[PDB]
Amino acid sequence: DSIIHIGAIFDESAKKDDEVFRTAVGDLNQNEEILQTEKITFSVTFVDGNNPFQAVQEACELMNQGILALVSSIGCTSAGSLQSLADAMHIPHLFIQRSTAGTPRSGCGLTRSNRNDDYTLSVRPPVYLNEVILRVVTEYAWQKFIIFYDSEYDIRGIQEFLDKVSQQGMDVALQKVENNINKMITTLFDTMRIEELNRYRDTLRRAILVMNPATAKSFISEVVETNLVAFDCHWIIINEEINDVDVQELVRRSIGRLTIIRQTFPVPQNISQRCFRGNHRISSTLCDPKDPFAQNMEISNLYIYDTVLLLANAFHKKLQDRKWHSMASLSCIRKNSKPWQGGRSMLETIKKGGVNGLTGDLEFGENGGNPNVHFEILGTGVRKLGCWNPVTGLNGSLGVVLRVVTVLEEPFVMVSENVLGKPKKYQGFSIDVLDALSNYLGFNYEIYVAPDHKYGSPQEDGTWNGLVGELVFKRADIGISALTITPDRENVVDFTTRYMDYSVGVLLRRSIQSLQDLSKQTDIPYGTVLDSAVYQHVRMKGLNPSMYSQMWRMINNNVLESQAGIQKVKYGNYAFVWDAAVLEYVAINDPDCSFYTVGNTVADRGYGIALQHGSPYRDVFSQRILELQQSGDMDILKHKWWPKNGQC
Amino acid sequence: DSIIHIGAIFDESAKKDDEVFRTAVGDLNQNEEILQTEKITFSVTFVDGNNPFQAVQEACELMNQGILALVSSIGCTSAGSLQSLADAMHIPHLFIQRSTAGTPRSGCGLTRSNRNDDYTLSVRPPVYLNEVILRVVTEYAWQKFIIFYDSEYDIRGIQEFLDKVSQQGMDVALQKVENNINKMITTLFDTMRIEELNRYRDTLRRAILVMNPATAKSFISEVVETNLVAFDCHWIIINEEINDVDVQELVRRSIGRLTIIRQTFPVPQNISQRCFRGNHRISSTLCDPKDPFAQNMEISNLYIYDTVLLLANAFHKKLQDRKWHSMASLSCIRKNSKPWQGGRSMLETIKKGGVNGLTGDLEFGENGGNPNVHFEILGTGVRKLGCWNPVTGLNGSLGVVLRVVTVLEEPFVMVSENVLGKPKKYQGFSIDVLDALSNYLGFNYEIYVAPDHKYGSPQEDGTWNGLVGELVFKRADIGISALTITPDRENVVDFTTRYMDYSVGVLLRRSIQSLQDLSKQTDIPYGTVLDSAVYQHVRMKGLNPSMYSQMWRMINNNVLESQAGIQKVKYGNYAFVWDAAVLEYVAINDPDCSFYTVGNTVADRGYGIALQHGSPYRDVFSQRILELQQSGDMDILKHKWWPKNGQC
Repeated sequence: DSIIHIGAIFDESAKKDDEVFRTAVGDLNQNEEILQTEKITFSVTFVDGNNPFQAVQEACELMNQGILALVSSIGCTSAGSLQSLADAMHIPHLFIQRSTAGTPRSGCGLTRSNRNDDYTLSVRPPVYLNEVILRVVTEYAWQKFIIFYDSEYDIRGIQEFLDKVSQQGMDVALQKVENNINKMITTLFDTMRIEELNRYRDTLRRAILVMNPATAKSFISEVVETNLVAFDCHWIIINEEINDVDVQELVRRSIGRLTIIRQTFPVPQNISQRCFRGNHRISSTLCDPKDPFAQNMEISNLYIYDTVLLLANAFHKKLQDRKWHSMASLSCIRKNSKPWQGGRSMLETIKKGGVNGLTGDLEFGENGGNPNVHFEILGTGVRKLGCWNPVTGLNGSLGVVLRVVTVLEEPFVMVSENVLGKPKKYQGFSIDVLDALSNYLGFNYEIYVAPDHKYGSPQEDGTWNGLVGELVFKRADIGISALTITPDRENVVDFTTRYMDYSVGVLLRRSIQSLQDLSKQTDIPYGTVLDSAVYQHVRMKGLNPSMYSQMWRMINNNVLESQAGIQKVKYGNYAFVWDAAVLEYVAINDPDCSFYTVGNTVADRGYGIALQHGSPYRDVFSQRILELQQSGDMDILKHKWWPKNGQC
Repeated sequence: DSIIHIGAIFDESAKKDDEVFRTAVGDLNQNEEILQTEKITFSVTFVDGNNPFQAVQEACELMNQGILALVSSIGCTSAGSLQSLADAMHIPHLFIQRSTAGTPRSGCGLTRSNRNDDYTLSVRPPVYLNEVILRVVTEYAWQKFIIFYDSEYDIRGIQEFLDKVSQQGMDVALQKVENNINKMITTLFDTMRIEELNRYRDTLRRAILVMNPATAKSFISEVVETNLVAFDCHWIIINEEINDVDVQELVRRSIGRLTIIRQTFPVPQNISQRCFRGNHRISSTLCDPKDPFAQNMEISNLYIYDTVLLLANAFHKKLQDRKWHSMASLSCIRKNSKPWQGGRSMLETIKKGGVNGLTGDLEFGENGGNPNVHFEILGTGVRKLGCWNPVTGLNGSLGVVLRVVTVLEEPFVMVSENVLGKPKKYQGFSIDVLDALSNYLGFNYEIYVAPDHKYGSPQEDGTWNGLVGELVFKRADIGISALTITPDRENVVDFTTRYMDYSVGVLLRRSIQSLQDLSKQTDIPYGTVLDSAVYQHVRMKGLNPSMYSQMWRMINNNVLESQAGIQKVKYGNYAFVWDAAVLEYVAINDPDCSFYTVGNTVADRGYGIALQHGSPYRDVFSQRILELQQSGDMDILKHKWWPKNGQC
């Protein structure tokens, strides 16, 4: 004989809320401490969340069955109808808001009729998206950015945030991400001229993604493939429901800096205390983070569980104090439709209840809404940067001299000053990268050139020469130059991150437009320094498995050493293969502007900073090189010596 | 015996929809051509638009009464419940959307369950606000603007427009106008620094008001009083329901350029054809634009009228073809709830109906929505600039030599060049205003100075001297100088618009901060040119009814003529009263930067352009002077000679 019967109305896509609803029911019927001798029965109905009248009709049939409370897991479309019906029939309505397809939640904005008592309790906490996103952009001190939302977001969710940022003078644009992304980026190309397009690419340097993880994944991958974003972009993704499978896929798909903000549930750490809240035992499928279901649980599943646990404890108190109110068979829209007599007392019991659950500590304020909410902050691998909750706000914030061996190369390392009676000064891109590390890390340095001016080749003795050899023999601490990171060099010295990509380019005389064009004509013969790295590099590619075979066939007579190639293209018919960045500087700073550079191969290797093997600074230097890249300052220093302004 | 019974559900603030509903009922019962022998009865219910369950419950009681169709005049809050209920009971639902407090309409975004037939007909046309506002900003070629909406607008109404403008690279900010405006502008002052504030004032030069006329009136008056906007601002107000009383109050309260876009109803012009649509006679209170009620009719009142007229014609056809379907007593949420058998045929009849009404031609498309909508475009007095409708789109778009007499005055009219063997050239602010008129109007001119260098004083003979006298004797056509518009001069010559305000200022030597400070101390004695205009002007104010009395008491010994005042302040203790704009130029272009100017009285009179009495160009010249003011180009020319950059 059942005296406890609860109601459930579910949107059709809430199958997981039903499964956890039933399992929470079974778990409480096994708990002998709560409702020791009385069983809980239920009536579950699935309805179309887009039909508020269907939701009412099926809710009345549950009330006609006779229930103590109505739990609904449905969207804001039918929440207005279920909130006002509950007030009319005096049935406690534990409302769990579901967003469509995992999109970010927006407050229902219900402006519900306050003439009558509010019989609806919002189990889920308030949507603080505008508050959290405001703290993040204030910490990062953003001033111009664009906010993306998918086709399912309710932008009134940011109607306060758009006012706060407009009070603070920020250039904030919005933009819906269509359900057809490939067409959308393709569409942008037609509307905007080439001159206009750069502003969009520049704006996307700081963007905020308010969208479900699915569109977050596709939209990040789509822009990266179309190279609208670069290694300096900083995107913020915020959504309440973003599981770890999405986090790894977002980080794997994205370049640059990415900040993720999602809701977290403060739950015990111990393995024993993970499936126990006091003496209550939880089914392993929901509390064990090593079970596949628990990892695939929706956030709504957690609040469905803690709802039933709170209902049982609200029922347990009412029986103990002997103030119980039996269910009634209520009728809607009848001549004698009468409210549930015991609704008002049942409501006051539930509203003052509190439980420990999967969501954490569930409780209700005086307004009838759950006040507990916690967001974690992730950042790029990926790691936790801090916490946020609406009570504590934001938590977790978001010179020794070293021997430097160089090799002269314009514009990386050059002699800027050499006046009789003064110490030798240097300048260049490699020097500027060294100064930024010296300026931030707070180390000083003394720079000397390799005795033979060589980058370094392995000798038969087993001792390296050139710049690398100096670091082998501990004659220097750091090696700064146009040094490409090679496997051989990594064996003897330890490298940091690449601070720029090294490509093989060709110098032409004022018709060729690429190495491909270069590798198929014979009007202009071409070569590169004999037996040098670039000589071998074009050879090794040609020999083993479609231009490197036709490039090696030609160079293999037409070869030369050192600068002679630059002059050969100047006063002769010849295309010079060499480092593209060195050639690029040559063609830019040509006193007669007689050259242009093509090529720019896919960069197998890139420039690096070598330290003597086992250096304790490699890790920290790699950090600051990464930061200058992911902040764009490299693009400031690259423009100093490689300006595309138009001198030539 | 009644066989025609219709239903009505109204939001409580739809009293005017009920009154016109009943009067439309009486008007059709008098029409002997339509429903010749059968009367129409009705059941009207007023409900809270914020309670969708109350709307259903009271709708079921109307269906239980037995009705052929349900007309509802309510907001989108309860429209979802009434659209799906109608589909379930097969009751044709003529839905009229009401916005809250006259705020701009937004589409209900209902994503209504399409599994079943849609028994709801939207009597009101679709919301084309994003389309109309996009055409207006494209015509005006705006590139940076801010969009204001009141607390009642549903910004998803502009979710497409924000994407189109972001595709087009425009700097578009949004900003809700709080219901407390005085606090809001006061609040802005605290948040933003003085340097930041100018950007907001500069952005408001082009703003769009998407709000009800009430907040439009207060918000325009509030910014003008706080001088956040100036004579060059261009604001666009768009709303579907903006009656003429609002239009005149908006124009009276606003400065600058104002464009108003509102819905218009193409109705016959003739007095006879205003209250007749074929043989149908309309009550005078609704069709007569000279009746006070008809002028105070809501837009929803017009669609309530044409709804009943369409229902009667839909009923008239069904009786004539002998296909009628009698009403049924239907029950909601019952064991045997059954749909109205005759609903499907009644729906198809209504959907293919068409009537001439107050709204114009009412008809329905295949989607079940009214396709007819027309917007008019007003602009500043106020006049109609064009029309817009979604089918035709936008309609209505949005050198003889003259003798010029001048008077030398820096920096208005100055000799720029006077080299032996060349004609005399001139420069200055007054000249630049003349060149802009000569450049646009396409007239040429020859400039000569008044023989005596005088602006002009009335002689005893009755013949003016100076610059005015030349225009009296038709010796010149236009008078360009630092000429203030005086009543005496208006008597003999005709003036155009003021192209700048003339104020009385004081020159000080590097402590006084205003004429008020100036008019209360005696440490520094002060005067202005004897018996000149400024001498009299300070006198006349002092004599009749609090500083002009203390100013006249002092100057009344300390007076001087021409430049002597400037030198007196330079090499002596003395404050010089004179034209503030002439003094301002003097203090700016001081070779030793020894002066500053205070004062800037309220300008009773301002500079003007005089023409010989009865000139046919005064009107057109006044136009181009107005345009340069209301476009800001005067602020470009004023800065040429009065730059606040900081030379001194």
